Amino acid sequence: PGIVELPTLEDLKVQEVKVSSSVLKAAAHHYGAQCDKPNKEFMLCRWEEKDPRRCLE
Amino acid sequence: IARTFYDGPEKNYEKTMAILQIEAEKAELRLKELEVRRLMRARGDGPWYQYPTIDKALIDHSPKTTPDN
Ligand SMILES: CCCCCCCCCCCCCCCCC[C@@H](O)O[C@H](CO[C@H](O)CCCCCCCCCCCCCCC)COP(=O)(O)OCC[N+](C)(C)C
Repeated sequence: PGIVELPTLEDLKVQEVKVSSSVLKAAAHHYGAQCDKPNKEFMLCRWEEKDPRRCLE
Repeated sequence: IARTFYDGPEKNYEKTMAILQIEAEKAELRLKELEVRRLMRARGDGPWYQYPTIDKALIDHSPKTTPDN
């Protein structure tokens, strides 16, 4: 039935947000106010493509 | 007796012709209907023997709290 295409491990590397859930929650409102545009772009890509491999960037 | 109680042979002759035509057409139609029934039940591509499938109008085409449905 064909093979499954998967990204390489090197393609999956990115600088990580390594703050705990309390830190994220304390800044959640301002974070959603400031970083809205890239997050909305990512969510639109995610819900339109229906494939996690097409919204890595 | 012939003049009072009976008709000429042509009436019975041509009535027989009409009856034979009707009966032969009915026999051909019966055979054709049997063949059509067989083909329609075998293939399912005609008006007959149409069995219900799920209505596609029942599907919800909305975002589903998860991008991948
Ligand atoms: C005269 C002496 C020498 C010759 C004797 C010959 C004997 C013949 C008499 C006996 C009667 C024969 C039997 C009758 C069968 C005929 C029935 C039917 O097939 O005929 C119909 C004809 O109907 C007649 O009305 C038949 C009447 C006969 C009924 C007999 C009744 C006798 C009862 C006795 C009663 C006496 C007194 C009683 C006291 C209480 C046809 O209808 P129709 O749709 O047009 O056909 C089209 C053909 N055309 C175009 C030529 C006209």
